Amino acid sequence: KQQLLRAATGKAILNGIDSINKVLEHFRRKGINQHVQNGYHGIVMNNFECEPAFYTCVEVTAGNRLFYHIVDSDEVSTKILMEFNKMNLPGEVTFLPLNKLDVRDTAYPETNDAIPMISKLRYNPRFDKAFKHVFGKTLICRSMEVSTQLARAFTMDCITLEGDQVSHRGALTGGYYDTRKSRLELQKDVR
Amino acid sequence: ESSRQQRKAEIMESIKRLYPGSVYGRLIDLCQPTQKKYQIAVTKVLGKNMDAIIVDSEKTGRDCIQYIKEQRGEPETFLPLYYLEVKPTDEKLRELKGAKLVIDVIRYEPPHIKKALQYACGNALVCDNVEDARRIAFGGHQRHKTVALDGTLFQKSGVISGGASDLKAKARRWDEKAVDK
Repeated sequence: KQQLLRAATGKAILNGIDSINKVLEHFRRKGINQHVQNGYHGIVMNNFECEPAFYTCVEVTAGNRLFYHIVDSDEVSTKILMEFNKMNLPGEVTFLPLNKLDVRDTAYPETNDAIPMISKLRYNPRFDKAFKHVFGKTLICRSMEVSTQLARAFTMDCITLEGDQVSHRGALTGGYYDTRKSRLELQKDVR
Repeated sequence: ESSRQQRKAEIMESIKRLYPGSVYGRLIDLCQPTQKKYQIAVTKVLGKNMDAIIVDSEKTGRDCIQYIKEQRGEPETFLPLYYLEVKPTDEKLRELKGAKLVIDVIRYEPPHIKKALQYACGNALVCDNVEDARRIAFGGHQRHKTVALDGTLFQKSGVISGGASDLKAKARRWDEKAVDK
């Protein structure tokens, strides 16, 4: 079932997800902090869709940011975390707080050689600042050589469809990437 | 199993042989938190860059990725010291009460590793507690990137993160690298 998605995720990553649900359940047993649950909107990967031509570069771009937690506020964020650590729970958790996110527009150069990754994702406009934060800085580029030039000249990360990365500051990432089913594809099946 | 760890170690030794004086090691091999109490904060701020491979040039990084790809090795991030786009540390931030620059609490041995630490640390600040960290980060229209000792991180973007137990376990790597020498 949906446990196929869990098997692809990695227990270190699942730890934070389970622990966050431990905190929420605990708040529910004490009848406190209903605003925390009401302001918890789940992880990035559970709140967008894209065509399968983009699975590899989207998933490589996000990395563990697919498991960032979209929440209403810094209030929701810190209350969960304070309890998370009080209970000495395992995992790491990152929050995208809608009331505090501050995202910067940058100059996409209009070219067939590179297109914005953000406009290839389908998501609820209420989470725009969350998706702009994760994806608004990356272009999908036609080749490593184009990636090299555009990431050098502009303030955008470049990634090829095959997953090679050039950061706008010079960081280079690459290696062998499987033909296994993407985490994104497995999520597509449970949605 | 930890075959993943041994296999990245084989790749690393291979590329070191291929490009002799051009591959320096992982960032964790090349610097250390100066005092025990800052190890979790340094661990959190450095993040995945602890395992970035530091190299001289963009060509070395590209050749190394090509090697890894041919061998079907797992992806790695390469930081070419002489090509990274970095700005000097904002020393005025040392005047903020309740905060230290994260880069000020890291020592590093080849002086040129400074450039990788400027890339990885920037103007991040470390604070004693979560309340201090939140006040200094979010208190101004000009935000700061701050991290408390338990690893709770406040970013300029408004992102908040943590997980004290996982970060404690990760920070145990520093004393192991020191032993290794």
